[PDB]
Amino acid sequence: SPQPLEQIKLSESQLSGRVGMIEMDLASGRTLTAWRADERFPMVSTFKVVLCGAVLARVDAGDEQLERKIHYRQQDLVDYSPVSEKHLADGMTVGELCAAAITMSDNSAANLLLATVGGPAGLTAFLRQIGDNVTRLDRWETELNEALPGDARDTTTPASMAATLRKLLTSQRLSARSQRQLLQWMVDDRVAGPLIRSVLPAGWFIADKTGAGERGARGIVALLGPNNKAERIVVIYLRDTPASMAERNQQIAGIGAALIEHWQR
Ligand SMILES: OC[C@H]1O[C@H](O[C@H]2[C@H](O)[C@@H](O)[C@H](OCCCCCCC3CCCCC3)O[C@@H]2CO)[C@H](O)[C@@H](O)[C@@H]1O
Repeated sequence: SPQPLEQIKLSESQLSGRVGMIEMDLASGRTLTAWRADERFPMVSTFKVVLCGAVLARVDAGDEQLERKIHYRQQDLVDYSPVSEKHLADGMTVGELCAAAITMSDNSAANLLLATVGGPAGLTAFLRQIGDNVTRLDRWETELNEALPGDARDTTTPASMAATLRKLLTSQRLSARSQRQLLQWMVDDRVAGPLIRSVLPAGWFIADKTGAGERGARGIVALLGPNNKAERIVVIYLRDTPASMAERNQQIAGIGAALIEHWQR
């Protein structure tokens, strides 16, 4: 594999789309690689990690409990609800809803949680409270994946998202138990985690949340490192590419391969 920046460039050439990428030390926030890091990209399903950070912040303040059972109706369900469609009779706890949203990208689970934090506006207000003045959620699932060209709704930047995930996982804004829970939800991703592990060399840690939307939109927020440690946050977004989902996956994986082959920077 070429150097990380060279591979990122090669990925834009091949996809005919924009890639945005930050690689950041988790413990310190050192930025190692930055490409289009201040440009906007649709968050797609990656927003669900920030969503559950807002939920945890409410838990820490005594305004929410992960145990609290939420009951909902079939009319509340939106497209792709693999866990939530099973619990119309018995409901789901707030914590179960976060696990379904993060580890299965259950869309109805995400909307149920979004309601509890004040909707898209509430989540954006939370972002501002933690010092992210750029990321914005405007819509609910699944309209937030529309990724129209030039539309600022439902976007982040690679630098903002990386700084925000660092803040949620490590800055002690959340309690120790809350930080540990958000991390464990990412470790438990069933959508992409096992697949990523199957192609990672032995010894590499992965935790992640991925997303996809229209017009080629794709995202991953991840923790990655050798020696089974969550050494770095890696955020990669793609937008405005006509490429197959397989090719977008292959290009993201190629960026990961360049990081692995040239880790010591
Ligand atoms: O010398 C480094 C390594 O080089 C290869 O590993 C390859 C591996 O066989 C391939 O499967 C992977 O694909 C990359 C898979 C990455 C998966 C997605 C990464 C995510 C994670 C973080 C967010 C961005 C993307 O690349 C590595 C590095 O070339 C060898 O197979 C392995 O024995 C050796 O230890």
